[PDB]
Amino acid sequence: GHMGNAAAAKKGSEQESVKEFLAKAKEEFLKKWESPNTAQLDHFDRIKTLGTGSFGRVMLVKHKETGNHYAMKILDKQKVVKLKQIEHTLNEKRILQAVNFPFLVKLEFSFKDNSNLYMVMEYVPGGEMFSHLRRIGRFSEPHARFYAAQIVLTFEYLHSLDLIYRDLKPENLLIDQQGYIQVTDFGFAKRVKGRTWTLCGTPEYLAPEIILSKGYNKAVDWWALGVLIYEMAAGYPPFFADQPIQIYEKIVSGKVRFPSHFSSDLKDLLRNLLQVDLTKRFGNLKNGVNDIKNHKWFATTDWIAIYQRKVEAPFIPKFKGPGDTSNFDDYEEEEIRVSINEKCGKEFTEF
Amino acid sequence: AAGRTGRRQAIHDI
Ligand SMILES: COc1ccc(C[NH3+])cc1O
Repeated sequence: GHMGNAAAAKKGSEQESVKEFLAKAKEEFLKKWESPNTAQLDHFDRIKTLGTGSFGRVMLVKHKETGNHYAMKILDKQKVVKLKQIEHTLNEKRILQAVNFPFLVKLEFSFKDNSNLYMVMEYVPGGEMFSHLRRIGRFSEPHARFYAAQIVLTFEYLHSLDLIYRDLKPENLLIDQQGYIQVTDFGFAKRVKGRTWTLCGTPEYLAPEIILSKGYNKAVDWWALGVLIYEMAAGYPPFFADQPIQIYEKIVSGKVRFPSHFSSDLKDLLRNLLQVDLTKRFGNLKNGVNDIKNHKWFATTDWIAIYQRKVEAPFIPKFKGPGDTSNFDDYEEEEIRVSINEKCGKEFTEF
Repeated sequence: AAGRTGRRQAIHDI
């Protein structure tokens, strides 16, 4: 076979240890999920906007009492107007307050006022993978593989808890002071036992079954991993067009072309992740995540060493001190106005 | 190969 006796026994034992880990992780998650206003706005100085979206922004803030820096996501309650926008915001807070994994951002506080919802997370100063990737062009395969391995382990963890992530992309992956990944933005994450039906995500990263309005499962995350690995290694994603409608047509076609510099091992992995037929997509078969972890492209990956953060990272972001924002792009700054009248109080009672 | 090079916004219901 491909493995000798010693290698096969080591791999098997490793897989049983994964099961043991995930069983304990589920017990810990459920405790926080079943039995979870830990601060207020004037406890922080607002420093700089780190990113912006349709419903709000993320700001670097400094806790007045302790001097610790944090990333504060601010959502305008009125802007959270559409039905699925509201439910998704409750998903995000509840999931972040219950998960625990080395590559998932840690939530520290959450609260709300008359106008906004707030989630205060650890500040990850190394910037988004997105801007490093756009600046360098593309990552070499070993560099892309180091990041991909962290996503594989993170999705193995999330999916074991029946959590789908649903917004993988370089914009949502921050690089920490040791060069490892922190997944942020859980706005589209959801606990799903089987199928779900919401049309959501980012166009370039949508699996065909989402676009086709089919009920779908956690395999959409494995498709998105294929898109991410391709984009990291090529510098652009596999389904690339100026308008969403054209992107969708490419995704559903079932056709992918690869740069001539992609290794054959990489192309094989990507053909099995970017698989329109769900009965054939890696991550969705009887062997689950192990079809990915045991693929030849990952043969050099020490999964436990990655989890334990023992592997030397390919890139360490420069940091000039606490509160440094040099690894983030600049954004238009807008005052945080809080109305004297409570908005949407009933819609956000649970937050 | 024309496509979107800037930050990409997620879509909520379409
Ligand atoms: C720690 O959380 C965040 C930090 C930075 C961004 C911008 N990419 C979004 C976040 O949700």
